[PDB]
Amino acid sequence: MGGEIITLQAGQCGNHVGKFLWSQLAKEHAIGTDGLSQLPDSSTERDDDTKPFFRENSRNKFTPRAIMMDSEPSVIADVENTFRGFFDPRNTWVASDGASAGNSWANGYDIGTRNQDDILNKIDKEIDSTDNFEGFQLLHSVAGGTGSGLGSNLLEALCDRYPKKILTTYSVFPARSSEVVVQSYNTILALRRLIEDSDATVVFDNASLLNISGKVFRNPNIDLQHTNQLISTIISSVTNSIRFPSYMYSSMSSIYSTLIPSPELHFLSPSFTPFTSDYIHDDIAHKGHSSYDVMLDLLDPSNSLVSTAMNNPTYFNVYNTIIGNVEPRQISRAMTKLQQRIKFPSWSSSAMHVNIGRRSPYLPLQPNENEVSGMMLSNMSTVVNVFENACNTFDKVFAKGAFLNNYNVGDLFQSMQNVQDEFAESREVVQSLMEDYVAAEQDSYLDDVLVDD
Amino acid sequence: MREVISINVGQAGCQIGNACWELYSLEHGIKPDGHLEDGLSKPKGGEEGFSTFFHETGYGKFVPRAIYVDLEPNVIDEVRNGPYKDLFHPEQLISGKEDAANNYARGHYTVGREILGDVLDRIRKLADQCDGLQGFLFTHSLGGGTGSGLGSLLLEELSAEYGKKSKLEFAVYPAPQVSTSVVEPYNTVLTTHTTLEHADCTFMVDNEAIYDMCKRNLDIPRPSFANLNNLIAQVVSSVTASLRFDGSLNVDLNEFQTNLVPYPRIHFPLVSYSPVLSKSKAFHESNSVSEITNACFEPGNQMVKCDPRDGKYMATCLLYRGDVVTRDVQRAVEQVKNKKTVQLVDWCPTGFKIGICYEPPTATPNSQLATVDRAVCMLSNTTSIAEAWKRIDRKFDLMYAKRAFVHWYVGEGMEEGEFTEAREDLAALERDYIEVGADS
Amino acid sequence: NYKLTRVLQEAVQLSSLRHLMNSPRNSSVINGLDARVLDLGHGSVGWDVFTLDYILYPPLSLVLNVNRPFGRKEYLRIFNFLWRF
Amino acid sequence: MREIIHISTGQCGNQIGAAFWETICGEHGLDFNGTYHGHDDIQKERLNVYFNEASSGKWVPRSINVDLEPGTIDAVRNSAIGNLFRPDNYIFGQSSAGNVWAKGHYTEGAELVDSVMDVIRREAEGCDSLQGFQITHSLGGGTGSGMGTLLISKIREEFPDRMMATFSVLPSPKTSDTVVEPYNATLSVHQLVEHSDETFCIDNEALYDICQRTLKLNQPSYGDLNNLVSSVMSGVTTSLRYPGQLNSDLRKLAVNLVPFPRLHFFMVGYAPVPELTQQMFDAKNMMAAADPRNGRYLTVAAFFRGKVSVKEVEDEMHKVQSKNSDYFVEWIPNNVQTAVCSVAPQGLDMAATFIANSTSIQELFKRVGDQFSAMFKRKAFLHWYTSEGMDELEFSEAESNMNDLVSEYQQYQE
Ligand SMILES: Nc1nc2c(ncn2[C@@H]2O[C@H](COP(=O)(O)OP(=O)(O)OP(=O)(O)O)[C@@H](O)[C@H]2O)c(=O)[nH]1
Repeated sequence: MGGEIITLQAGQCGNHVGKFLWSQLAKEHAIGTDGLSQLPDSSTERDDDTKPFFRENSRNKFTPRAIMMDSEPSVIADVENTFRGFFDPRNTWVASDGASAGNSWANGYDIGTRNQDDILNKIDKEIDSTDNFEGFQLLHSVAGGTGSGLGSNLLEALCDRYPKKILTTYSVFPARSSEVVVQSYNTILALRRLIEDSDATVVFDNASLLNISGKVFRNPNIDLQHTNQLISTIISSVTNSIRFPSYMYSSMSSIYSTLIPSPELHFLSPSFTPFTSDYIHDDIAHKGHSSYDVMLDLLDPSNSLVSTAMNNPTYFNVYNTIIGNVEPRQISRAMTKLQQRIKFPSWSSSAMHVNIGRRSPYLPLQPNENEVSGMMLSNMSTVVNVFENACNTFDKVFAKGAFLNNYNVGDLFQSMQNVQDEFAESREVVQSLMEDYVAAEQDSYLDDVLVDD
Repeated sequence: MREVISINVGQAGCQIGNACWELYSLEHGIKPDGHLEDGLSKPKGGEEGFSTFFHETGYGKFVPRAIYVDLEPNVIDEVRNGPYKDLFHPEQLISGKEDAANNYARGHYTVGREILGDVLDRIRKLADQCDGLQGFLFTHSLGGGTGSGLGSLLLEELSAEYGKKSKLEFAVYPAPQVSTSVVEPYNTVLTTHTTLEHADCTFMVDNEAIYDMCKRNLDIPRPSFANLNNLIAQVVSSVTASLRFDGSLNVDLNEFQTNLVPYPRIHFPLVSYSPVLSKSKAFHESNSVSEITNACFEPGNQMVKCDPRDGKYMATCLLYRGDVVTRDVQRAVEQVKNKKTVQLVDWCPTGFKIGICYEPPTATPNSQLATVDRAVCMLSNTTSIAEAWKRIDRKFDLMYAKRAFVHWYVGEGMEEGEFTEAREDLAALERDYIEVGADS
Repeated sequence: NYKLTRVLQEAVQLSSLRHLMNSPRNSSVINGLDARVLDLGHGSVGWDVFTLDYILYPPLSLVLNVNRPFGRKEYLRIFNFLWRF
Repeated sequence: MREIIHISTGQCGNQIGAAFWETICGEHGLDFNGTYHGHDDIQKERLNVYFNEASSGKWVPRSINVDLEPGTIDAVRNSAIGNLFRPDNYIFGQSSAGNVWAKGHYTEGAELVDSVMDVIRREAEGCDSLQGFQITHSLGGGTGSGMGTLLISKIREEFPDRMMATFSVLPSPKTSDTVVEPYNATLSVHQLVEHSDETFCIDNEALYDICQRTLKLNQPSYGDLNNLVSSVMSGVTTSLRYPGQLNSDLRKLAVNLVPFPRLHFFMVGYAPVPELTQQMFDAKNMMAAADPRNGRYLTVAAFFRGKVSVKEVEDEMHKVQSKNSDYFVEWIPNNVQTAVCSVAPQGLDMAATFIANSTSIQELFKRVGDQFSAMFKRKAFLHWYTSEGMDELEFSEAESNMNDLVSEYQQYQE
């Protein structure tokens, strides 16, 4: 049940994340920034599988199965220049519409619906160029209004264009908002479409990202490129289970089966140990940790990528993937230690899941202290607080209707009352999502069937 | 049927022929002196080719059989200073001191018919020197009424002289958006009736679509008429690649006659070339054959200013250069029929002709071209031609209401009846085109 | 089941062993597997009637052990258990 | 009557005959320069049958290669065994008919039919024991489908007693080169049904399938297909030439392979005893190509070369009859025609050829007739043929004859 996945870069942050992910994949599979594989074509014995992510046009060239779509051509041109021949110039969409006229989800949705024909034709071409398909991976970057609107339009097109494909999305949330009202409006409008159509959604709060980037790096100044490098490494780790096929998980659908118990609960929380493929990765061999300590760090709140705010958190599906020389006895010990420390609901007896992957044979081998890394994905309702931030912002600002002169243009509604009703409906649907989450956090979410047959 | 007589009429036709002979010399690596160039090959001529267009002499110097006819001494002086005149014979070219008219008035009048007898014996003497004849090739732009008028006169005389070989006519169509000449739609409509009675097969190529190709595919900032002549040379060279170089599946000129002329009155095949891109992009990008075959159906490669998706599919041809085998173009048409890009019919659909040629495509140094070992030249018969026919007919009818110039035409060599007959004939061809297209 | 053998021969591309198939070493090594189906049941489901039969040849038969007709069917019962799962 | 004449024409029949001679020399042992290399006497007999004993022990094959292209004769000469050929054995004309059977057998073929008939008459005068004529051409291409049809008609009018076995490459419905291709093919077969005695169904799509399934050939070129058809032809001609337990003649095939003289088409298959029978009765190994579960078997025949057991082949025939009595008609009631050659095939321990007559040739006829009708309803490609001289009444008569043959094949229901 393993199929190819096509990458969708949207907005400036999405384009940067996609560029970083493709550079990381090229470094892992020895492809480089030129598009031509650094490994000779005579060595066809490859333990990995670049076919789900790299279209093999020529024997030595591997074009990534990705499409970039942005309103700002500067970032696209910069990516195309720094990757000479690596990316496909035909998969770059700018529409020649100029710079984004604001940071509004309305403008984003408008610029998506206006040129929906071009992006849909490019998607059809990319699908025709391949044979086996499973789904897309969309980068919303909801911090930007134009990118969030473009992602919402792409999702609203893909849901009814390819309903038999599983859709995964990555929504990057900012730590502190400059325009709190506009950014909250954009994020809630994107989460509306996420609830409506998206199958799987992974959140990335920038607060924990900045914390990790200030902790593990030596430079106090934080840059957006090595900030997005963290999400790049996370996406690489979660796609490793398909790139280097393991013996338990070898498909995106098989991975998401144990992570999505219901279409309502489709928000995850990631966590990773101190990375080893980032820029400043020399301070990793001084910890002297084993796989048990790796699991402890994965379950620790200091290594999560989102704001934990752990106040007796209710876990539903906890999954972990360990890459390196892993010991089964140590895995059993870590599982025994975590089953007595992780709060589990009384209605579901499902425990945490462990998977062991394979390390890349061409990546630089690390010393015995951090030669083994780990990734954790937990179905926790702690994201309802990150959502309630923007929810209470909406509740405290919507009483007046500020910044209404920006969401009225571009979209299909030019009046104030229609935009107000749309925002009210979006607030209602996110409130219902939060209510479903806090209801699943309780035991009645399984006693409902016991009381009513 | 081993020789094809090519005739260059009009200014644009003379420039197209020069680039055609230049690329013909570039493919075989032929220099102005030659003797073959030089005599070591096998297969650069002899053997065929060159044995279809270049006349073989006793010394061995290949003389390209071309008849440059024009009434403008400037173009004739331009073609004579270059080494092309040394390649041709001084008696093959015809010189004119005063231009006929602007543009179709005297081009088809009896004044242009005075030299008709002169070029007739020249063709008879040229056919007597060589042996065999496969067809008559014509290169004149429909924008210039002088080249269109003289080209139609030569076409009518050749039909009544031999009438045994199919008459090929490469016509250049002006831009349907902007027309520099005010009588340009009039010269085209009056010529459509002439090429209807005389030509057995035509060729419709637009200038605006070519300029869009060089600006998008070749990525050049300033288009030029020499760039259009080079692309036409690559087109003409592709249709006769099997007649010039042997291939695994050699196609004949009559094979094009039995594929591109599929109805009692249908002699209008559309030509498309793929892949065409920049030389730099060709070094960076490397597409598959399935991607190239899908590119032949795009509106850009069709060399026409109309969308081919609305058109209805008819019998087509696809010639391939270099190393091409059956499945990669078959699995392409396997998926092309599965994609259903162009709306098929119940009569034609099984009409994707596949022709293979060993000669790889060559890129001219003046105009960029996608450097690829295999090229695709698709000769389609999609029903978008009537859309271009009705487009120029509406501008023709809108103008003909007043037309501001009828006194000059009815006084020199024409009348209002001939304009009405050409209008009714063109409307009859469009009506028959829609009936033969929408009957499925 | 001859069209079944045909689609099995076609599915070698969709199989995850394309990197090994590209090399001439695994060529005919992948083919040594026999596409034989033993009918188990009268009119049962295709999953139940499907059976995997492997035949070994020297010099690999003298070393490796497979589902021999006169053996204990170790690989057969293991494959049946994994097939039910 | 052991000697057999070979005629080759069309865009692919030239290479078909070239590969035929190549495989014949590879079978019996001979150099391309005419030097005898076989051992000892049966090879000299086969050389007297097919080739010509020239001076200094030279051997030139008795072949009539005709086509409208000098490149074709140049290619078949540049081929390995293609060097020595009498200038009278091959005559090529100029220049082309353009995929039109009408023009091909009216103008491009009539100008050289006199020369080719004089050549074949001199060859028949020099060949005393001639029995059959093996035609190799492509029914798809109109030029070849016209030239070969005209030649077959002329040879039928000249020597009506000599057998006429054709290996015409049938056009494929998926091969969508020219719409006039199946139309010329059916116009050719409308006369071939009366001008020829035996025809072997060879489809381009069938060859593509049988090479993509076995050879895993990513791109099927005509070369390997002609090589496989050449191996099949060498097998079926050695079934008669080479010594065996029972030799089958062309007259024997005519009097045992078809119940009524109207039917002349036979579906062929090659292998590679129980596995050979399975391959023969499977659909993926036929070159017609028909479906055994769809078509109703009217008659079958299986010839074998190598060390094969008559008891094994009889048991296999009995088992296949008991398991496919639904397709096997009940008025035979049990169809069987087995020939055995004790000699071993070239490079193989045992080889097998299979011939059948099912109810799918009529289905292919229905397909090509529907193509012709739904193509000529809009008068497509009719001005060319009206200028040539053919008639819509003649086309309708051809279609009516095809429908009559379809009724004869449904008489005789499916
Ligand atoms: N952490 C992080 N955030 C980014 C990055 N790039 C963009 N962002 C987010 O983008 C916001 C700034 O707006 P822009 O980057 O211009 O996004 P936009 O306004 O939609 O413009 P476009 O993305 O070009 O459509 C910031 O609040 C960031 O949260 C990045 O590389 N790292």
